[PDB]
Amino acid sequence: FMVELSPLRQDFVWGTATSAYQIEGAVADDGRLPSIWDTFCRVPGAIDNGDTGDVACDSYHRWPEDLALLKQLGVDAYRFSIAWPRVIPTGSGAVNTAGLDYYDRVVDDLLAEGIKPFVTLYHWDLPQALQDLGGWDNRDTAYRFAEYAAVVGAKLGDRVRDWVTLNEPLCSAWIGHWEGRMAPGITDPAIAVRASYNLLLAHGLGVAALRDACPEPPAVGLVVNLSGCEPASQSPEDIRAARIADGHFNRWWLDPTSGRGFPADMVETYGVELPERPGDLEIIAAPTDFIGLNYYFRQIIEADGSVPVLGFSQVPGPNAEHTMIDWEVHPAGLEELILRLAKEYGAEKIYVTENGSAWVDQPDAEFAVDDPDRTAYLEEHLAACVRAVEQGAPLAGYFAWSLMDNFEWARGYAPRFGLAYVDYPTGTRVMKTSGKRYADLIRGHRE
Repeated sequence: FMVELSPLRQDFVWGTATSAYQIEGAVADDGRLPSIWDTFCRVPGAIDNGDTGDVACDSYHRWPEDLALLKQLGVDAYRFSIAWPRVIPTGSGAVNTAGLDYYDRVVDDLLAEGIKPFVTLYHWDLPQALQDLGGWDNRDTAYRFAEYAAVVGAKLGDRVRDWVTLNEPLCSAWIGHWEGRMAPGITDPAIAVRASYNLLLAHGLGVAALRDACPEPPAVGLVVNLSGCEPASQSPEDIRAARIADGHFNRWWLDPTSGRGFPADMVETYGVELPERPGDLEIIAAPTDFIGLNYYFRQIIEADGSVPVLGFSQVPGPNAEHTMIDWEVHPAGLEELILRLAKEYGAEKIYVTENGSAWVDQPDAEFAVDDPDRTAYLEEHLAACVRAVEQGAPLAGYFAWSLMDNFEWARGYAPRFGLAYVDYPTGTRVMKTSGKRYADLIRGHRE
């Protein structure tokens, strides 16, 4: 199968993405202080194989090698994140000049190569010092985030015009505070729900902060990882369970940011008093200029009385193709979600801000990798995007996760999502077949 991209407008944005803690390394260099992920990596058993982000791809010291990869791809845009603990290391007060200078230089270099920066402000690396004050269970943290946004926007917002506030708040809140499998490893539904609230508040405050501080008007949006939630059977119990999952994973985030309040069925399900103050809902619903869709899989949901509060469990998806981390391959789910955002939520501009897959790579002695399953996954999901556009969805661009192999959080380095292979001992980056195919597809679309 070879995807046909001609229905996409010529101003479609072709991109690829990383995040700071997953690639940068240099965790104690040039004024950086620890984030909650630094701390989580010191907990025995938290990260598969005991991996850490101490070095990762060393992109703090090897940024030009990333830029060479980006030039090889020929992308229009690069989505990367700013490390909060590199810029305001304690999360309050003093700005760390060297940290901010690094990102200033990254922005200049991208623009010199004709690549637009798409900057994520919060990609999970909360400064540990703010976690020592309660972290996302402390409303103050949202105001700290807004202060940070204003510092970054004032510095970079003459050149950066496209901003993401938070990446995947579901992950921070539910997996970081309910399941405990991500930093800070808390396992408490009431804290998790309150953290979800203060995260959404931080998003709205950050929108306002950017519009106030950027020297040129920003385009700002939230990034949410969405998953179609479908019942394992047509029993009434399974149908309602899948709908509760849809609230938990999708509507909890989409509804209040769209001005629809928090969904009543989920408020009732959680039974947690939201830490709400007058005017908060209008802040959370701050007007945005796009929505960022991260998509990897749908979820098949069954009713499950053994799961406290939620009462549902995910079961394996039925498609034959699954990635190395057992994520079902289902490109139709991407088309559907793009359309839902366009039709059910009236989104005026949608980016796919993450999509990609992890497979077992077999590098040769020079780290060349031929990865036909990763390539085919890319091609099928691009075809799903094309079909959503043919059906009227305002899809403005696509960002492949990821530019290169990197630290995949609690799974460590084992899942390689890169279009480029990374030999971690040397930092050597070598484009895989998938990356070369992506470059060929971009060039073909533009011709």
